[PDB]
Amino acid sequence: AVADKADNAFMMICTALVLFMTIPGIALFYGGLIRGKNVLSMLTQVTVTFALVCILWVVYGYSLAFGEGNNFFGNINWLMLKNIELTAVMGSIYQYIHVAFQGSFACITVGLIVGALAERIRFSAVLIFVVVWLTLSYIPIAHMVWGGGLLASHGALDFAGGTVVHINAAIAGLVGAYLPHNLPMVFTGTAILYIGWFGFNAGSAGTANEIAALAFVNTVVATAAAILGWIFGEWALRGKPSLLGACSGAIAGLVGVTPACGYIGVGGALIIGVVAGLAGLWGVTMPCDVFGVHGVCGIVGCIMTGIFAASSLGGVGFAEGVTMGHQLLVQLESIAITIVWSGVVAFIGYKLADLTVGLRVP
Amino acid sequence: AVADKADNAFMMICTALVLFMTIPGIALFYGGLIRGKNVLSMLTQVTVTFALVCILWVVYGYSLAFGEGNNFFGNINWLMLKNIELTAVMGSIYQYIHVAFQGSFACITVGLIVGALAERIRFSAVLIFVVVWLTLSYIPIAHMVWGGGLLASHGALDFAGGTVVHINAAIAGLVGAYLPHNLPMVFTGTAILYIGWFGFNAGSAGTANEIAALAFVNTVVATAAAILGWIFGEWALRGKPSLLGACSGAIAGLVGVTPACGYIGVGGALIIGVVAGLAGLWGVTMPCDVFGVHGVCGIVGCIMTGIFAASSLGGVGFAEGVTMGHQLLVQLESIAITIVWSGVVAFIGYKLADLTVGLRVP
Amino acid sequence: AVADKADNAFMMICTALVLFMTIPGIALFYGGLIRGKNVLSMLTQVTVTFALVCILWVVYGYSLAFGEGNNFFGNINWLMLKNIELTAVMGSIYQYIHVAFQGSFACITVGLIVGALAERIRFSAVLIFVVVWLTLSYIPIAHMVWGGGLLASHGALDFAGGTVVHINAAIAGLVGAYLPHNLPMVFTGTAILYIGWFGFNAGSAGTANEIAALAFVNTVVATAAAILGWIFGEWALRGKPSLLGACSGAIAGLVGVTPACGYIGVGGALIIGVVAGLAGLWGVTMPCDVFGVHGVCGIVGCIMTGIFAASSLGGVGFAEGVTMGHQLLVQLESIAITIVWSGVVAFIGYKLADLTVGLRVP
Repeated sequence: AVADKADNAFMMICTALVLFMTIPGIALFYGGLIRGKNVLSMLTQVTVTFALVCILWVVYGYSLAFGEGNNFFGNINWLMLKNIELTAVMGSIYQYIHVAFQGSFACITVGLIVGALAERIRFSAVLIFVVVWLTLSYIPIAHMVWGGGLLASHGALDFAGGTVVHINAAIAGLVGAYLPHNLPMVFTGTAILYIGWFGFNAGSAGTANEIAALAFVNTVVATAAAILGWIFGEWALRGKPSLLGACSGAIAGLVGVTPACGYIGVGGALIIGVVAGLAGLWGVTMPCDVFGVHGVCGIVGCIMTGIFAASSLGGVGFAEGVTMGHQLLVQLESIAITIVWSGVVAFIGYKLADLTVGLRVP
Repeated sequence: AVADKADNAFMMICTALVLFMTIPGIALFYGGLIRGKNVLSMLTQVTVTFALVCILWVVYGYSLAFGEGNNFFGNINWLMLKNIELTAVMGSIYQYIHVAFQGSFACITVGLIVGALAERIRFSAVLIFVVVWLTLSYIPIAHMVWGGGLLASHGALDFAGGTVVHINAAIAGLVGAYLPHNLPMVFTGTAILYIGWFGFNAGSAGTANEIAALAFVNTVVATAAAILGWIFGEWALRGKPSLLGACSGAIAGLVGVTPACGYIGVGGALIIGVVAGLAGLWGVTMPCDVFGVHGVCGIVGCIMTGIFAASSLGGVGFAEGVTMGHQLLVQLESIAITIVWSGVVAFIGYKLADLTVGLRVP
Repeated sequence: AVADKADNAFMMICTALVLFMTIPGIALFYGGLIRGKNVLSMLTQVTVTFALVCILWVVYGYSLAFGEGNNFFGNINWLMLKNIELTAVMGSIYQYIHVAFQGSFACITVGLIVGALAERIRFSAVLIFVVVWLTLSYIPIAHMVWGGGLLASHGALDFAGGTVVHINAAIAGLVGAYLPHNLPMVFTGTAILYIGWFGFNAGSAGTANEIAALAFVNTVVATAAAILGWIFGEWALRGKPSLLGACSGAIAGLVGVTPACGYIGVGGALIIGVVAGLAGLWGVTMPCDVFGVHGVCGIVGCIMTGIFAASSLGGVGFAEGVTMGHQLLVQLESIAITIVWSGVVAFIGYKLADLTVGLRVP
């Protein structure tokens, strides 16, 4: 295998766009939602934990997520990237670029959790939790889905991380919760998240090809359909649209199309978008509401991927010998496994912090 | 024709940059200019109409703008992108990428109009207007200039949309008008518009070649020359420069070089920049002032393209058998047609809304 | 030599990212630090001087920096880019793209100086200074390091501008000084600087290859290590971390890895990051503090490059026949020359302005 320079270029720029989603996208999103007296401390926590994830990833994270091992974890052969030649190729790009791209996914996943709970948790406690949950939840689930583990081996479909990123993070946020002063700032964060999400979704193709093109167009369409679905529902129930409603609808569509984007047709993208925007509004009606959107819209997206990948409905098609019924059962099992795995690990992380330093802010 | 992956990569990233111009560039620009009590509602209108344009484009917009038809419109053969194979090539890129790029141009054009008039117009009325004006003005003019229609057939020169985007939108804004509390926010929006404009101007080449390179350098030079021309004029007339003056000068140069950027030399870019910055200041002296800059600077740019494309002046050269006099007459005719076409359609759109829901805010 | 379109694409996008560092990155960074009554005037000065640098670069700047001449300056053969054919290739890209990329480096260097001193200096005086210092300091030092001049001829290692950008600007700021109201704004500027810095560091490879990949990964790692080093030091000395501390640590790592990024291993990047973050904190303890970070962290970075380029330590290796001792001596000499050259020229610029218009604000 030799590296293609067009693919090297595309994938480095997509990596920069995903890093932009955390620094400053998710920080500004939460910054406009929470109480003003809490903004400075939350911004500090997001920045410090981002740095921590970047370091853990290179020391051992990449090796245990993407090295060859078993169904649940990889190996320790790639510690500090040892034994990876600079000219080594993964797919059609230099392996060093694959390291950076996958690291940026771990960063945004952790940013989602830390932003929402920074108000309520002690600084030393959040650091302990991130170390436990990244090592024992993010890494294994990434291995299972994208690193040749249990879920991949059974043919699960998840293009850009409905399970790995969204459901994984949403469950961890909810467990923590159990244990808007500046709307122009919220809008600015939403917009930066949207633009960076093209790197997130299209970059998951690993090459500047027709599947990257499909994922790009589907991202535009599903986001737009979800803005419109949320806003219509808000007009019907509340009498009029709102700015926070429009931004929430955008996020709902982006989350919903995440697992599906490289597998479905544009018609499918429009239908997934509308359903996701409405499911999101239902979800928040029943800033920890962000875990309601990422969780509900993630499950909806993962199920609907097992429908709209069908050739009959404009998709790329299921694998050889796989019926729609079979794919649907596999999607359901992958969602169930992600929920229980993340839920158990988070509980352990929060409890270990509480025994060592105490959880609640002094 | 086979797709080139370097061109696929370049054009997907340029599309993301043009979407960044609307979400959040133009929204933050207007957000700092208008009254504070009106900011939230304007941001909501920009976001909802952006979603509407994205959907209309994929349902029928692309087909009637870029399909083969007559001098004024295309066809309905590409509804919801039916009959476009995923591997179909347009120029040197996948056709799906061309769909996304051209859609992003329709979005920024509509954002220019909606941002300025959101204070004054009822929500349901703006939705009606966008549907009428996009369908009957944006689409036909795009077909005429870039889709093999009337103006292209007569050899009109317009690299990135002096007519299609700027004059088209400026006239529609002026008809509506007939019928700064946060300057750091205005500066931030201006800066995001500038950075995204490299995707807008260089991406109009359709490939990562020497014409894309020329357009890039000309964008840097004309923007800088227009900042300096506006600021000098402000010092002469008002006694000193201002922040709003500097931002306005930047926009003036960007608008002026839009039709010319892929056809002229760097010397030509510097001259066009200076004249545009001064014409812009004259224009505002005689946030609906934004329609004064986009309109005056658009006309100036379109005329000056018919001069500075000449080989003698450092340009790429006129087509075979075309004198400078002939090109100039064709530029003038293209400007006249755009003004009357947009003016008539806008009047019809505003009037239909007024008869159905009433125009003015309740 | 023929141009590679993948490299053309990569280098145009990296240029847009470096322009983003000045407009609006450095402007927002300083905007949150200085007194509120001074913000508008500083933003105006940054914008006008940016335009001035763009014009001077194309008129004569590129020619005297990158044309063939002597050890200290180039020539006047490329005035207004005359005699450069549109299809001319430099390395593996069109020469017009090289012009734009190198111009963006001159812009950020000047932005660093103007942002910090805008409060204190008269407008007409800053314009005079920029003209003198760009022409007689930035241009010659760029020629010496990257244009085949004195320092390159002796084998100096400086991948992305520890001398040319950071030490050069830091000394000029300090000479001027001799002669935080909005922390969310400071965080936003820091984040935009970080994202743009991938274009700055990876783009310095000139191609989308394995050296660009190495520079990208090293940027992620050194920034993260420096955030952690600064924050630890702040906890030890001050009792707790702060938002301004975290942002300062990020900048320290970015500056430190600038000269080293394309030459060192990931282990080396982590060590350079930690040392830079701690040296930065020491430096500020002993907004002109920004010249303390860029100066101290620049020197540290330039020295440590002469160590960690060694094959033994995971680097790409020294040139044929060059020991670690020899490279270290050459690094020290390059730092000494940059300090004295910039220091002398700045003194002359500030003095000429003071004799013509007066330096201090009226």
